[PDB]
Amino acid sequence: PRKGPAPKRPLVNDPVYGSQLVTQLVNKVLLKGKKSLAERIVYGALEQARDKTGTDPVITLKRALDNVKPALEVRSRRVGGATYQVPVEVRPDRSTTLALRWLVGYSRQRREKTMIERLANEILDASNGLGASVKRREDTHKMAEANRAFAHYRW
Amino acid sequence: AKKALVNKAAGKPRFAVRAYTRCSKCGRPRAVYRKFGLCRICLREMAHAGELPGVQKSSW
Amino acid sequence: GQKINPHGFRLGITTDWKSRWYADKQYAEYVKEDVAIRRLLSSGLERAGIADVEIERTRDRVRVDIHTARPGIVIGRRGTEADRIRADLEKLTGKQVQLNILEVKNPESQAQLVAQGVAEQLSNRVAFRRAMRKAIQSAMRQPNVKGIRVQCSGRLGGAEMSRSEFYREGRVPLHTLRADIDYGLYEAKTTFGRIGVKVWIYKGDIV
Amino acid sequence: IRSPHKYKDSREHFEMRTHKRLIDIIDPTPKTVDALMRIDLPASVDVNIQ
RNA sequence: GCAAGGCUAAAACUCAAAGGAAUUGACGGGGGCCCGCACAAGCGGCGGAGCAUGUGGAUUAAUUCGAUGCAACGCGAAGAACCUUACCUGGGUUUGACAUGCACAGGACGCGUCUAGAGAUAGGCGUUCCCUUGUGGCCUGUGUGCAGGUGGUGCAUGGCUGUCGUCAGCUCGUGUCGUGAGAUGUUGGGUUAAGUCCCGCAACGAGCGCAACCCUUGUCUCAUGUUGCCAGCACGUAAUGGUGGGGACUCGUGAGAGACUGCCGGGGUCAACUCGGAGGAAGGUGGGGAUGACGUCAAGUCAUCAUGCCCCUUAUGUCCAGGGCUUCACACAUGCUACAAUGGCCGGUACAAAGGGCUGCGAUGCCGCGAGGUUAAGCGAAUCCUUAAAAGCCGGUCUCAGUUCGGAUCGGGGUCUGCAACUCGACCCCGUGAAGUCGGAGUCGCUAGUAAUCGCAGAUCAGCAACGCUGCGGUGAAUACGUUCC
Ligand SMILES: [Mg+2]
Ligand SMILES: [Mg+2]
Ligand SMILES: [Mg+2]
Ligand SMILES: [Mg+2]
Ligand SMILES: [Mg+2]
Ligand SMILES: [Mg+2]
Ligand SMILES: [Mg+2]
Ligand SMILES: [Mg+2]
Ligand SMILES: [Mg+2]
Ligand SMILES: [Mg+2]
Ligand SMILES: [Mg+2]
Ligand SMILES: [Mg+2]
Ligand SMILES: [Mg+2]
Ligand SMILES: [Mg+2]
Ligand SMILES: [Mg+2]
Ligand SMILES: [Mg+2]
Ligand SMILES: [Mg+2]
Ligand SMILES: [Mg+2]
Ligand SMILES: [Mg+2]
Ligand SMILES: [Mg+2]
Ligand SMILES: [Mg+2]
Ligand SMILES: [Mg+2]
Ligand SMILES: [Mg+2]
Ligand SMILES: [Mg+2]
Ligand SMILES: [Mg+2]
Ligand SMILES: [Mg+2]
Ligand SMILES: [Zn+2]
Repeated sequence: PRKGPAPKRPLVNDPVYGSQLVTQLVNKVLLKGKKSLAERIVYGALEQARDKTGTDPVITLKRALDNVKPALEVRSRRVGGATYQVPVEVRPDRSTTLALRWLVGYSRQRREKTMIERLANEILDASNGLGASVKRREDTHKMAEANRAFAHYRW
Repeated sequence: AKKALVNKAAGKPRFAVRAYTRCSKCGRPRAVYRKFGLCRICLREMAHAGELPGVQKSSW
Repeated sequence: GQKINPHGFRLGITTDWKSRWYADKQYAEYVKEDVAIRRLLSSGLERAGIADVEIERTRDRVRVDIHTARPGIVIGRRGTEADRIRADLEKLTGKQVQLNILEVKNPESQAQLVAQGVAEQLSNRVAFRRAMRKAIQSAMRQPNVKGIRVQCSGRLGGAEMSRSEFYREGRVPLHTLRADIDYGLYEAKTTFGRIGVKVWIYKGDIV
Repeated sequence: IRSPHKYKDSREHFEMRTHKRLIDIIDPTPKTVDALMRIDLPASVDVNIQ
């Protein structure tokens, strides 16, 4: 806005898994106001995550996010008759947002049948550094680390 | 409207489904309410004028 | 145009309804003769200067309070027009009618009497700026008046192209709900068509 | 619609309220039931005696 | 003068101007500052499919007229089978469907039959009240003025409306400055959502706008107790607050209390005001509505009405029957349902709000697969009906396929409304099972109870092309660094 920053909304702790990271995942899965539907998908995929490791699922979730959080994004800027990308530093609570969007997004177009086994397989493949969500992490990094020459115009 | 059509709608037509309503002030064939007998236009001046009781502008 | 009616915007807050009845089923019945009484009075008694017409109806008994600036004219020679129009007001509704032609205390602090008096002068080939300043200066002489606006629009002296002119004295706060703003509209019957005369009178806030 | 022609998106809202009250269950004494209906109510008040 | 060219220097002809300084505005790919879903950051779309609806063009006997960048295009139209209807073909009519005034002659009218598609024409009949005793009303005849016209001009107009823009502006009185148009006030310093306010000054005041006053929602107090509520009494059958009854709780609706930078801390000329607290249902405009200054666009409307001119009067008036307004090589626009598994289908079960009801709402029972039929209780309604909300939840099945996705088109059989459903109504049953696998260049809305999604109601209305429009509640997000760019 013209008049400075807006207050951001607090997320209440998730009752089944006592963490605000789970309730920040259910709002990315949420479509059309189906929040009790969106929580059955997230809870159901996290129960399937411990059925393939035995480990606690939110520890697997935080290992899955740490492999897909970007550190450098590649925002665009025009100067004269040419454009380029400036590598800028991702503030941390944007990197939480931008990584939860990649896990939900790249697993909606994944090859399984239901959304529970699509979301759970993307979490397990990201907590090992294998999935397509991990692939966009280094594609975001290789794009931004190919443009260090333009890191001197940071607004 | 045309003055023949205002008198025709007042009388008793053949084939009673053939009847309809007009505005009691200007004789307009469309947008006539049944509670008032008036069109959308003649309702709007008469409500601002306070000439029909109970009706005023609503805000909520 | 752009400005709302000043009477409907303050209806139920400052000003008050003109028709005073109740009708759960006979509503369009009552409206259809409400718009027939007001045609008969406005076309035939225009020399008297009708301020307004109030119609309250109590179970087959309709009472008509008609206000005027000149109460002695419509009665005439001891009821030669008063009970005449009362006879045509019973041939209209088919019901016994109480009729009251009352008074206007000051017919210069009264819009719809100020606006009718200007358009009567506009139908006399009077210069329109001369007719508008007489109505304003006679209204600010009234005690409880804090403002008046008079607007005339039309062809304004037989000119080819139509235009609009207004004068004002005092203050006319049209956006104020607590204000007591009187309002009148009348239509001059000139030889070049029609000229609309509008009068806004401000008479203090609220009592 | 406000306009007399072609302006659909400009509108008015008129209402019509109706107030109801006094469901009183008084004693039908024959002295009272005369004086129940002697008073002149205003023109804007309806009454039923049921 | 080597040349390029320099110097001296006319006229015919043509125009009624060409100029100079300053003024107010508008504009700039000038400058400063500032705002807005303007961009960014996000979320869901549109442009592709099928259908619905409006429009262009075409067609037609007619496809009535109006709207045409934003600000025309699910607009006038809050309901085109007849009616509506203004259009076309054909059949009638002509002081007329309607109003009065003047002149000669006396019941209008009503029911019923026949003819005709109807309009009307006729065989009939009932018939003059009123003092048609003069005098009243009325009637057609007969004319006369006239009536009538959705015929023209919105660029003669009133009225009403859009729009820039709900942007923060637009002006005036007196004084002063300038020959003058004009200027000042309204500039400058801050500050505000704001020409909001403070401080300065040849300005001092004032008005219309802004804010406030009104409605709605958010908390509480007092009054209130039915048709609404059920804490504790008694009945509870049938568990249907059903009953006696209770004034506690909600609710209904009257009257009021409450929010003002009022209090605290820091900053600021001690000012305006700003940042952060405390208390409170709520905190700096608490949320939303109502509200459109001076004017712009020769904007829209002569088809709501009104009106000045102009035209028609055996017709451009008016009645009626059929037809059209619904056509279809195409093009655009606004929507709906989709392309499925965050889904389809089947069984079970939970929670709303605001509305409507007498030419009605139809509970219950009964018949039908079903739309519906029938019977009839209760109810002009906080009472009865509308009224089962749908998403949601739990269980089962399908298993990624042009399919148990989609539901167009077509075949058959029906119901209801209405004089009448062919042109051209909606709904139901059975059969049929098209395109469509997420949409090119492009483009739209949205900053919070919003977006997205889910139902319900109303107006107009016999029925309805209702997927529209105006409302109502359910579930309920993601983002906003920022001001460089559009
Ligand atoms: Mg009809
Ligand atoms: Mg110059
Ligand atoms: Mg500029
Ligand atoms: Mg906004
Ligand atoms: Mg964007
Ligand atoms: Mg399409
Ligand atoms: Mg057209
Ligand atoms: Mg629209
Ligand atoms: Mg038709
Ligand atoms: Mg115009
Ligand atoms: Mg200014
Ligand atoms: Mg100035
Ligand atoms: Mg001010
Ligand atoms: Mg205001
Ligand atoms: Mg024009
Ligand atoms: Mg036009
Ligand atoms: Mg005309
Ligand atoms: Mg016809
Ligand atoms: Mg059409
Ligand atoms: Mg299916
Ligand atoms: Mg079900
Ligand atoms: Mg059955
Ligand atoms: Mg299920
Ligand atoms: Mg195909
Ligand atoms: Mg598929
Ligand atoms: Mg209907
Ligand atoms: Zn009307």
